[PDB]
Parts: sequence; structure tokens; C-alpha cells
Amino acid sequence: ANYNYIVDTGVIVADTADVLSDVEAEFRAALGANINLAASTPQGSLVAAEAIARSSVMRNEARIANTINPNVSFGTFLDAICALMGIERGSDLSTFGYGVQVTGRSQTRISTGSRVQTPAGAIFTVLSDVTIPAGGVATIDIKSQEYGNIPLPVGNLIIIDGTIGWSGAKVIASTRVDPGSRQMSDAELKNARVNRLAIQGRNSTMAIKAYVSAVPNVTSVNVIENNTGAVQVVNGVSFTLPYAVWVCVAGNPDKQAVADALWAAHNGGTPWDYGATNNGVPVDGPNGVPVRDPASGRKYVVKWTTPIMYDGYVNVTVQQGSSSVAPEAIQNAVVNYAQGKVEGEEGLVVGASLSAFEVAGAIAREIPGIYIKLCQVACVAAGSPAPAPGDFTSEYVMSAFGQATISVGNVRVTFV
Amino acid sequence: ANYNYIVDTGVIVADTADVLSDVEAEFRAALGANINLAASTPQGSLVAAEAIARSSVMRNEARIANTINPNVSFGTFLDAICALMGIERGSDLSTFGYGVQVTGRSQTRISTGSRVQTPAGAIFTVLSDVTIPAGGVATIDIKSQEYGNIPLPVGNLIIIDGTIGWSGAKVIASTRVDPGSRQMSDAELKNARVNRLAIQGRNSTMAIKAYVSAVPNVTSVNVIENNTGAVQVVNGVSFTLPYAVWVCVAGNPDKQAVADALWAAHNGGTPWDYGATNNGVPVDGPNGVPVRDPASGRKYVVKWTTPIMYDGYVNVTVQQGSSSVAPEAIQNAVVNYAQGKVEGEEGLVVGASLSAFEVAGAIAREIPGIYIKLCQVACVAAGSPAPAPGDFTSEYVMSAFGQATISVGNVRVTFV
Amino acid sequence: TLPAYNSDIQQALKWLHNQAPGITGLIQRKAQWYDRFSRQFWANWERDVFHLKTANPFGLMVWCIILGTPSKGFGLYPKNSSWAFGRLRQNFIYSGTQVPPPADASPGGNFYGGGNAEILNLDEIRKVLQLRYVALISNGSIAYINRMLRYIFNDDEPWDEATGLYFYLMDSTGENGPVENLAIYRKDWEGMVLLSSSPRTNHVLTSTPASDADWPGVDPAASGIPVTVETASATAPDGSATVCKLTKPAGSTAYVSAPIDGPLGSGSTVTFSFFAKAGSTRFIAIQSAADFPSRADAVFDLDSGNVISDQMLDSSVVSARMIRLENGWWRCVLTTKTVSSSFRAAYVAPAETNFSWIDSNSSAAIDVLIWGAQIELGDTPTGYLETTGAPVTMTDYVLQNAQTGTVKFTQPLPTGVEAYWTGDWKGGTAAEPARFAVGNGTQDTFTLSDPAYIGLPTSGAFKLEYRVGPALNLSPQLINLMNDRAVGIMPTCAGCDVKVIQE
Amino acid sequence: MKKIPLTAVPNQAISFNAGSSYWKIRLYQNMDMMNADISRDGVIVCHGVRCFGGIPLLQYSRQYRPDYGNFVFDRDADWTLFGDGINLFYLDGAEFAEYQALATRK
Amino acid sequence: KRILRVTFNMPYGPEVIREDLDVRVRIMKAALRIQNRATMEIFGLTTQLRESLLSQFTAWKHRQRQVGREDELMIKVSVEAGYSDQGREQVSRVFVGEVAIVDIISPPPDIGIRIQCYTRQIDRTKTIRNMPPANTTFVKFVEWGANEMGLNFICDTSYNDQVLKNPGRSITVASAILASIQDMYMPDVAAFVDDDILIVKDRDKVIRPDEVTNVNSFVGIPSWSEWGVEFQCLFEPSIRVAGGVAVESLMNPSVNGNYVITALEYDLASRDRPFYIKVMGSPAA
Repeated sequence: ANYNYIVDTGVIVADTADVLSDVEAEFRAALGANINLAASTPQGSLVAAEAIARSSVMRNEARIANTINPNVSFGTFLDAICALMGIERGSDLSTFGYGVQVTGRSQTRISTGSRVQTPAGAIFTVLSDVTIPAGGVATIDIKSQEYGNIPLPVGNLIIIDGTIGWSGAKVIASTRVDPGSRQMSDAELKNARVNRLAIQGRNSTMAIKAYVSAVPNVTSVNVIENNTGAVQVVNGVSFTLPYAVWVCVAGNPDKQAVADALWAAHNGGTPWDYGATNNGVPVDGPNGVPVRDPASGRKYVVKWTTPIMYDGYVNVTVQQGSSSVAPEAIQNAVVNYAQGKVEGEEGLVVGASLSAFEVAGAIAREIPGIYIKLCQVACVAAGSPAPAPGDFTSEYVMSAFGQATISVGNVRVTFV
Repeated sequence: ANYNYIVDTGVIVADTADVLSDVEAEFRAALGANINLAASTPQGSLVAAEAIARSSVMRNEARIANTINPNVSFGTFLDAICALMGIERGSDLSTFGYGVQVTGRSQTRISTGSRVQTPAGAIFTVLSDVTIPAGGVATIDIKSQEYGNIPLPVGNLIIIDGTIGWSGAKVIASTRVDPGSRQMSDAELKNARVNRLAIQGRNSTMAIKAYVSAVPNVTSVNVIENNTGAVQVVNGVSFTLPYAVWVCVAGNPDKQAVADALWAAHNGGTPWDYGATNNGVPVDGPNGVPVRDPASGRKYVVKWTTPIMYDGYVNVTVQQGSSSVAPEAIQNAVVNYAQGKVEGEEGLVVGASLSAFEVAGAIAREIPGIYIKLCQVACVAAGSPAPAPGDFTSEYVMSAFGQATISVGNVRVTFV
Repeated sequence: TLPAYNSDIQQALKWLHNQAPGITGLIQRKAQWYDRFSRQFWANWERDVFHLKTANPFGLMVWCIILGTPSKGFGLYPKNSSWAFGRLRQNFIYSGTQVPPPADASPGGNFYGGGNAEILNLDEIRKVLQLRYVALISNGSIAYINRMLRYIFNDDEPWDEATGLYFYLMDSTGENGPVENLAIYRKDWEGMVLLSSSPRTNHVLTSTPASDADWPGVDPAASGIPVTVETASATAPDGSATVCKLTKPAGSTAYVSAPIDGPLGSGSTVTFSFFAKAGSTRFIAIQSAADFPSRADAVFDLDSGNVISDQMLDSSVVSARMIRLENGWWRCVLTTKTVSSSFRAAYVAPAETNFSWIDSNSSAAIDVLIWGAQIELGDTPTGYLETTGAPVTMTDYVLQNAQTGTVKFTQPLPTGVEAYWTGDWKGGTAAEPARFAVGNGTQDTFTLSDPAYIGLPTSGAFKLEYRVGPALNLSPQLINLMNDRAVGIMPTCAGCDVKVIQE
Repeated sequence: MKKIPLTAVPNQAISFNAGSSYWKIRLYQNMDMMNADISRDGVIVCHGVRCFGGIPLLQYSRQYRPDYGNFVFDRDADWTLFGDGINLFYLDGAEFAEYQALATRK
Repeated sequence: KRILRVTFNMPYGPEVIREDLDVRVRIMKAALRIQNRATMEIFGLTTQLRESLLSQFTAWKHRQRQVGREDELMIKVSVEAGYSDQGREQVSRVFVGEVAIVDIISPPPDIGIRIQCYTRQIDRTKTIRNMPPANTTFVKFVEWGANEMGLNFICDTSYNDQVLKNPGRSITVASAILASIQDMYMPDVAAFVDDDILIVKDRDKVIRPDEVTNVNSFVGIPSWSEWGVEFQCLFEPSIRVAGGVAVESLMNPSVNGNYVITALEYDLASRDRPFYIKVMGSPAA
């Protein structure tokens, strides 16, 4: 019969229940003072039912009252919290195009003939097209599902054909865009909200971070305002100009879109610094993307960089206790955490560091009862061979510029 | 029994037929399989009570489920959300006229609620009792029946409900007609919020452009921003500060109004610069103009430049066709195009180059059928001798801080 | 939508249960519980959701999660749990093994409230959360940021410079340094009266009539003898026994019309001022003429100090006012705007009744004491100037140097008359009178006194600084926590360093 | 821009094929407001959407791309004036995007 | 007050024949390849209305002449039926199709026509404009057929992702497309056209699971049948073909359960007793 209010630590209204005594005390002293409220009697059954109903009412009210704050909200309810700050829910689409097909002679390549790639391509032709007799035609493509898919640039295979169409070749002429998928987000929206807490604001470090995060393909972004400009170095990344904002965006977004967003959140008259050679990967080297000011005048220049790609490894040792079979769920858990699909703990972001203890924590979260023994990590550059067991340590520094990546096969588990 | 009316896609509330049937069946299972749940019986009364309850809560949670969306909130929740940006729902007061002269006779007594009336509707009520003195005239206090800024002009105020002795009511010049207010609705409150969002969703350049385009008599604007940390020309305006914004406003606007708009649109930190010599006429002296902040009596200078005024001269050698036309019509068409009254073409906006091909386009636009042999344009400083024949060119390129105007007398039309 | 919803819980109570204990008792208690745990719960939870009144520390937390601020800096939980020093605070908790009913010295005491970083007053926790929201929605606009600061910390109330509320943000621009819109007043037997830098004229021929023939008395009815001006021996405000008595005999509706050059001017605001002392009557009426019948009327109650009658026969009247002076004297000012050039004269009359006009009937003879008439253009009373058949023109002062603030006068300031200034100078605004000179009878050039607040430009590019504290008497905990950059409560442009600090 | 027929009853459910989709809106009077349950192609999209004038029903982008459309009330919902006075209009993708562009600058 | 309208579509416009005239519409619809039928007997026709309708209804101008490239070849007529009381209407749509046959059953003094319409009588279509797929899946062949016919489609079946080598290049006209979609995979999944919507689904599945129709009042008794339950009801403007039904009977307690619809027999007579719809239903899975 009470609503506990965790003032600042749990931020959640908790029901107390235990209303059976209260409902018994109402049936007494109102309907009488001597009623045998013992069960197996009509009044006892009535009291038990009424107490159950009140517990349910308190529980539902507690849930609705708790939904006002995130981390205890869910769909169409955390939706509200995001929409309060304009964090846009992020709609459902998918689109490809500009593909090419090598084939035989004057073949009627029917509409929505499907093709496949190595990572479960499943891409259909858009409209009906009959190939030219020369032996190569241009088609358009649509992916089946609403998830971000990156076809490899090699011609792989075909799903639906007519024994004359040889293969849909993937060349540089092709295009690609981002599909998102509801709130992809289900618990990583809780992570992305705190970053995109100032989308509506402009001309700020938080504003640029949130606005460029709203752009497709940016898994993460690191922005340094570089405010105490005396050249020097602040929070990593050296600073060619005294006063200049350094921006690094992960993923594979369209240069025009990300540049327009960066120019929209321009911060007045603070230039862009992206030099210091190894600090990031310049998008266009000198003389970055021009873009056009919406206030019709001039063609400015927006400068940013792409982080250094790193290949991560995870050597785990597990005991497989409590007689619970778990052959290869560990690497799936690790890759989920690295991709950032877990709630509260964003994974390998542009500023993150590969931590053995964090990887072990993600593994224990996804499957307790295996008693992780060793969780060495190490890392290597974008290419490079395996780092050898000697380099397997408990942490990598992963300076503010760069980005780690854990592959499915990089993680290995040793059963004891 | 109660299912889960919370779910994840918002609160799903069922009809009272359904909830009443559910409570009826639950009572039937608890008390007895064949108990009469008639509304006149005690058990039926309990069932009806638990049906009104367990449904009021359903409707309450459904009405306050997604309550933190500002674009769909309501009432006091909207008030709270909009108060975060300073938008505040007003109060609904009434016009509060004081000192209304009352002419009567002897010692007539005016009582509360006299219901006086203005000549155009606007019924008001007396809120204090007053007895007319021996002079025959006194003063009374009236308040508006309705809410808002009800007009109470000085004039013959009429009486609806008057006792015996009252002659009339006069709105003398000394009456302190205090205007009321009509509060504000939720739709216009959301309008105010979205307007605030539009204000705070622009960068410095676009915000300045919009704010100074809102001012009257502003034909065109040109907004420029250094963003280089180096005193240099970026595409045609020689700057004088490393981090600054140079803005040029055309037309003949009001200086204080445009200063207000510029100040309201100021990004901050980045100062204005008047530019180097002949970078647009630096009106308002070497120091920027002063403007008082409406928010604070604290005070800020703002700088903007007017474009270089140029006299544009045009020579044309059209030949009269079958239909007669007058050179005055050609001059009027040129002046109209340059001023910008023509649809589509901007005209001679700030930084619009003088193209003889453009003016010939406008002439063959407005007067088709005529044939043009030779068109030439030239640009001279204001208040200067007209250039001699041969000085004209086939196209004049123009700097970024000027406008060129052609009057009726600056077009020389010859009929070949 | 519209056609009601009842939903009263007690609707399930038929006429049968009119005298029943049970059913009625059960339904009433069930209704009370559903009320307390639904309506009261949602009422206080909406009070929680409200931020201008998030009293409940639970609300302040829910909102700091909403906005994103780290909770380390907030000192919520109930206070009065720190021993420290003082009888107003707690004491050492010792081993009262037998449980003394005073709980030894105190029931406890901890270090919750470590200073130099922690705020404790929840009123300012609400302020800092609102400031974080403003930072989240900020574009850097100085006008918006300052207006929001005023709205937050002062509930949108104007402030005087004797307090010094929140100051500008990043805009490296000090408004002033030179002097603009400078207005000088003199404080004397006329009170606080401004002076002009331009030639101002008083058009009345005589201001102190010592003869009947000076100002004529005109009466349309001419029932009684004309209102006669008498030389009275009373202490005039200037310091002489030269006032003029103005008496209306019984049955007379006459009035005095002070001679004045006509016309005065087409479509110009006109100000009438005069000094009056309560006499036999208690109020005096005046009329500013215009084209027949577009004249304007006013009545001044010399004792209550109220403009109880302002009559517009046309669009003439703009305002009327009274200003008080020692020995129970009043200057009554009428500001009238008429588009016609038919301003021929101003009529004056004693008033029998409180709404008596220039031509109201006189039951008996009522006399009042007046002195110092002044009809002028513009819309503001000026210092009295003696006029003897002459529309006297005069220029009060000339500002010789507009940098050091020295100003010269046409004549030296008499012994004791004070000088106040308003405007802006030295990068500081004085919206209130500020004294800068006292007359000595021999000097006419005096230097202005410093106005307000800070030199102001805060020289530097791309970066500026807050200023706050002498007005709000805010806590140093607030000052330091806001001075911290990492938490990010202040609105900030990317690439501008702003330290909050200040007072 | 398609006008959806309404009936002046408190609680109702309308199912129709509009914009290459099978929409179904259940509009009911909840206390002093109106709410709508929206289901597209059988799968339910949203519950308890409070209905206002001009304010979009499917408020979240996930519920309306790719060019799925939206529903708009001309005035605040009131089943007493349904049919005669208050109409609900359906916008396809292009028209709803244009409506968003117009309504986001006010 | 029954309210029944027969709305034609002719160059002048729609000429609604109301329920004041004696109208009798017998509609028979089913989940087959066969075009659903509507036989409507309309009496009380004036001479002008007869000349305006029967002259337009003809089988010429496409056999001994040309006058044909698109619609307007044959008159498309819809039927809107329902109830009306207290001012509220319930006029739903029960048939859309083109006339095929004209006759008179009743001679003077009551000159009453009897006309026969079938759904999708535009079978003399543009002889398949777009070629059928060479090798494709069932769902995509269904989409091609729906696009060719111009009708929106509801494809809900477990046979969609089954490739067909060569799906229907022997088709001559647009109508035969439905016959082909019916011909392949025909133990359960039978495709049909209801009004302007082409439905391809398994026979034991419902088009719209959320749109079950709880039925409690019947005319007669809801009886068993070979497949499911068969029952007659008064006209309810919420029962379609292949919809879900939630029979809750009183006379027969064993027929209670959830059923899908296979056949529908509307018999609507404004000025006569029969205003019933007969439903054939089978167990729903």
C-alpha cells in the first residue's frame, strides 16, 4: 500500500504491494468487526481477489510512472523521451541501384529477378528490363530486408535467372544507402539518445556531435572543440590551428550528406583541423569537400577525418560449468557487445578502448555460469597477420582517433 | 484476466462491455458458479464498482501514456514542456477600467454588477458601490464580462441595468483602461514552440540571413564568414579579422531595425568586421552601431556594410518590327527587371553581375517580336560622368559588395 | 470529447443501499483508496513532471537523467544530517548502548555536502537543470541566452544596476565608451526637473501677474464680475512673497486667459505647467484651447494629488500629471496633442466642485494661490523661467567635451541646486538619476559622475565570459560548479572558452 | 489527400485500403479526449494515440516511411461533430512530406 | 428500412437505381477461378431509363466493329446495400462488375428488366501487354498478374517462395491469368478476385485475422456441412469473402468455433422478403 520513490539512485517508482492486510482491514471495521476472513470462505475469496486487483493496479501505475524516464522505458514510450528532444525515431526504408549484368543474347530479364552475395545478399531487380544484345545491361536493385547491408565489390552469384543471364557484376558504378530499423535500435537507442541529446541545438560541440550522429552510416563520432587554443594538444589529436574543431566520423556515410550536416552545425567562425598526418584519415587530403552555404554566398570548405581501422582479437578461456552446453555463443555475445547492440554499454566506438574486463563482462551478461578464466585482447592494424599469443594483453590504449573492430572469427574460446 | 493493457505499442484500452464481462466472470468464478450478478444485488453492486474502477485507470493511463511528446501533449503537461524554452501560457484577465465618470442626480447609489455597455458590444460590470456626491458626478470602477483586450474608447458609454437617478457613464480621458488578456490555446502554443525550434535550428549565416531578410526595405543580403584564421579574401571580400562575419544589406531599410535583427541573430564570439577600404561603404562610422538588448539593458555594438552603389548604363540597337513599340517601354522593362519585379529572375541583387545577355534576355522576354542587333552594358561609380561610346562592353563582371541601378535615362535605345 | 464521462466509482450504489452500513462502507472505502492511489498519485506525479516546481528531489533526478547531467554535483536527500559546528547542526553520535531517548547528542551525522563542488539548495538545482536544457537547445544567440537567464533567475523581472543581474555572453562587443542620450535634471525648489540642450521657449507673456490688467478675465455669460488676479503675500516656492490669488465670486463663471502669442503651432504637443497652493478651494481646472469646440479640459485636486477629470472634447488630451513640492505646493502638468493650429490660449479657473470646469457656476467666492505659469512645446515640464510680456527662449547647457563628461551651463548653478544625469558613458548605463554637481553660484562647468558597471568590451576574439552574483546573492557552490566546463551546463559555441566565475 | 468517412458515434473501427496498405483505425472516446488504435496490414502500429487538429497521428518516422502516409485531423477530435464539421484526411508519402516541411517552419 | 442501390457507370455519369424501384439482386461469390455473378431484376423502369441503360449494354462494337481500346467498352456497375435507421446509414459495397446479359422476365404492365453481370468481364483486355516472367517465384508471378489486371493484391501463402520454371506463357487474355494462378497448386491455395482486390492465399487461412466477425444471430440454424459450418444471416455490412467468422450458436452447440469463408450467397430484395446472405465456412487454421 505504498509507492517507494528511489530519490536519486534507481530513479524508479517501486510498488510495495502487501495490500492484503489493508483490504482485510477495510472489510473489517466497515462490513463488520468480527468477520472470519480465512480463505475457503466467500468473504476470504472476495478479499483475495480484491487484493490481487489492487496489486495489479499499483503495478501498472508504477510502470506508467516509470516510463517517463529512460533506461526503464521501451517502444512507443522511450519514443516519447526521444521525441521530447527531437531525437527522431528513424523510419523504415531500403534502396539500391546502378548495378550491371553480364548475360547472353537479347534475354528478357524479368522484373525482380533475385541475386545473392556472400553475406546473404538477396537483392532483387527493380523493374522489368530486357538486356541489349551486346552482352551487358544496367539494372536497378532492392534489398529484401531493412538492415544495413554492404555488398562486396565482386560479382558473386545470382538467385533468379533464365540460364542465359550469367551474373550481376558489382562495379564502381554501383550505389548504396542506409536502412535503419525501428527502436536498427531496440536498446542501443538508449545509448544513442545521450549522445543525440542536443540535436535541436546548433553551434556547439554537443550540437555538432548530435546532428552528425543523426546522419546515416555514422556508427560513432568524436568531436574536439579545441578551445584553449595555443596550438598544443588537448584531449588527444594535435592541433595545427589554435582555434579549430576536430571531427572524426565512423561508418561509411555519403560525403555530401555528412559535410552538409557539419556545415549546418558550423559553430560560427571556428575552422576545421584534421591534419597532424597520422591523426585520423583525411577524407579528401588538402582542400576538403566544398559544399554550398544555404545563405546563398561563397563555397566554403568543411574538413573532417575517418578513424584508423583496427582489427581486434579476443582469446577467452572458459570452464563450462553447471552442465550448460555453450560451444560458440561466446563470439556472438562478443560481437554483439562490440557492435553496440547491448543496453547501456556502447561497444567499439571511435573513442572506445578494447578492454579485456569489458569483454568478459559482456560475455558474463549474455551467458552467466561459464566462469571466464582469461580474456586477453591485443589488436592489430587494418590488415596485418594475427598478433601472435605474445601480444595478447588485457587492454589496448586505442587513442581518441581510431576504431577497433571485432570479427566473428577473431574471437577464439579455449575450453578447460 | 486483465491481459496486459500496457504492452509496448502504447496503452491498449478495451471497451467497458469487455471489462465488465471480465469482472463478472472473475466474480462468478470466485464467489459461485451460479451467483446472480444482478445490478440490484450486493454482488452486482460490487461488480459494477470494480467495473467503474479498473476502467478509470485504463482511461487514465491511456490519456497520459505518451505525455512527453510536445507535438501531441495537452494542457498543463504542454505548459510544463513549453516552459523549458521560456514559452509560457498567459493568464486570462479582463479589461479593468477605472475612474469612469458617472453622471446622475442628487445622491443616487450605484451598486455592484450595474452591467454598463460600450457603444460596440463589450458589456462591463461595476465592481464597487459608489454614491453620487452633491456635484452630480462621481467615479466608478468597471471590469470586463469577457476576457482579453476589450476596446474601451472615450465616448458615450451606455447603461443596460441602471437604477433611478443614474444619467450616464462617460469614459473620460483620465480613465485608466487597463487591457486584459485571453490566455493562449494549445495549438498556438505548439506554434510558438515550433517557431522557437526554427529559430534555434539554424547556423549563424542562415540565421543572420533570415533575420535581416525579415526587415522591411531589405531588397537583398550577402552574408560572408571567414572561418580561416587568416586575413585574406575568401571569394572576393577582403577581410580584416581572422574570425569574423561580413554582412551586406541592400535597399534603404531602417538602421535600428536591421541592427535589432542582426543583434538577435548574432552567433557570438565571432565579431563583425567592416572590412578593408572600399569593401562596401562603411556607414555608421568606424565604430559599429549601438543596440540595446531587449533581454538586458546591457549593451552591444553590431557592424554591417552597405554595398557600393553603381550606375549601370545600357546601350541597345533594336529594330522596330511590324508592331510599333516605344523606347520608353524598353527602358521601363530594363528598369523593372533590374529592380526585380520580374518573376524568376532575381535582378540586380547585391553581387549580381551585369550581363548584356541577361538584359537582352529580359528585353526579348517582355517585348517579343522585336529584333535586337547589339546590346552593351557598362558600370560606373555613382554620381559620375557617363562613359563615352566605345567604353561599353558586352558583359560586366561585378564585385561582391555592390549593386548597379539603371534608371530610365541610363538606357540608350537606337532604332536601326 | 464533450458529452461528459462521470466515472465516479460510487455510481455503483443503488437507492437500496441508502441506510446500509456494509455495501456503502465497502464502496466508500474502495473509492477512497482508488482516489488516493490514482487521482492523488497522478496529481503529485504531474507536480513531479513540472520543473518550475520539481520540489521532490525524485523529480530533480528524473530530470537530470532526462537532460543528461552527471548526478555527482547535486546534494539532494534531506538536509540536517551534518554535524560540522553549531547548535543548528548535528552532533557526534556515540555509543548510547542503553538507547537514551535523546539518542545521545544526535542521531548521527556525516560529511554529505563536501564543498567547493556540491550545491545543496534544490531551488538552484532546478535552475541548473533548466540551464542545461537551454544549453541543449542553444544556438549561441546572446539575446536568447540572456533573456532565458533573466526568465530563469528572476522570473522575467527587470533589474536595476544597483544589483547587477546576469550579464552578456560571447559577443566581443562593448556598446558604449562615448556618451549617448544624455539627459540632465536639476534638483531645486522646483523638485527634480530636466534641462534641454536645445533652445526651449515658454510662450506665456506673464507667469507671475501682479496686476489685474496683466491677464484678462473672460466670461461668456458675464453674470458676475470677472475673475480678478490679486497680488497675494504668500511664500512662493522660489522664495518670495509674490504669488497671485485667483478668486471666483458667487454666480460667476468667468475665467482668466493668460495672454500668449498665437498661433502656437500646427500638430504639436503642448505642455502646460503651473505651481499651485491649496487655498479657499481644494482644486483648480485648466483648459487648453483649440478650434471651436476641440478644446481639452483637466482638473487638479491640490490636496489629494489626483487628476480626477480629464475631458476630451476632441483628440486633444495625451496625459496629465502632478508633482509635489515643499510647503504643500504642486506643479500640475497637462500634455495635449491637437492636429490643428488653433491653439490660441490656455484658460485657468478655480473649481467649486471637484469636477468643475472653466465655466462652472460659482456658489460663493473661492480663491486659490497660483504662481509660475509655463506653456511650452514638447511633452515635458522644464525649469521655471520668468516671463514678463515675453515668450522667453533659453538653452540650458552645452556639452563641450563628450569624453571626460565635462559640461558647461548658460549661467552658473545657484548655491545648493543639485545636478543629476542619466544616459550612458564610460561603457556604463545610468537609467536612474546620478548626482554629479552641486551649485556654488560662481561655477558653470562641471564634470559628470561615473554611472554603472564594468568597462565592458572584454577585449578578445571568439571567446568571452559570464558575469553574475551581486544581484542574486548566489552560492559560491553554484559559481564553481557552473565554472566547471566538463559537465556542460552553460550554453557554449564550439570553439569559445567561457569561464563563469565573477562575483 | 483522401477524406475518410466518419460516423458520429463514440467508439468505432474503420478499415480500408488506402495508399497500397490495409489501414484500420479504431477511434474511441477516452474521458475528455479521443484516442485511436492504428493497425496496418493486420500488424498493429500504435495504441492510444491522442488525436488533435493538424497534429499527425503516426507521430514517429518509423511508422511512415517508405512513403506509407499519415492521418491528419482538421480540428480537435470530437465524435459529436464527426461527418459534419470534423474530417480525417489521409496523405501519401509525398503529400505528407510536404505537410511536414510546411508545418516544421511555423 | 432496407437501402439498396444499383450504381451504373455510363458516359453521362452514375445513374443510381434506388430501393424505391422494385430491385432484386442475387449475388453469388466464391473462392474460385470463376467470376462471381450478380443477377439483378429491376422493375418500374421508365422508357427513358430503359433507353439510357439497355442501349448502352451490348455485345457489339467489339465483334462486328472496332470501337474499343480501354474501358467504356462495357458498363461497370456496383451494388451498395445495407440498412438505415435513426438517420444513420450502413450502405456497404457487395458487388462490382460489368454487365453481360440483358433480358425481360416480366412483360407489361410491369416492364421489368433482368440483367446479368460478372466480376472482371473485361477479359477482352489488351491480350497480355507485359510478358509473364521466364523463371520466377509464385509471389512474383502473382504480382505480375495483379499488375497486369490493374488490381491491388493480397498474397498470403506458404507457397510464395517456390520457383516455377515457365509460369503461364500460354495465357491468351487477362482473365486466364486467374485461371492459371488457380491451376497451379490447387489442393488448398485457390486465388480469386473479390471486387477490385485479387486475393491469393491458402484455403485454411484468413485474409485479415484481426477482422473476425462474431456471429450470434442467424436465420434458421447454423448447421454442419462436409467441410465446416453453413449458415444464413441477415445482411451485415462487415462480412466479405474469405473473411474470418466466430460462429456462436444456440440451437447447435457443436458448431461453435472460428471459421473462414469460402462461398457467399447474397439475396437482397428491397420490396420482397429475401434480404439474407448465406455463408459457407470451413475450419480456420
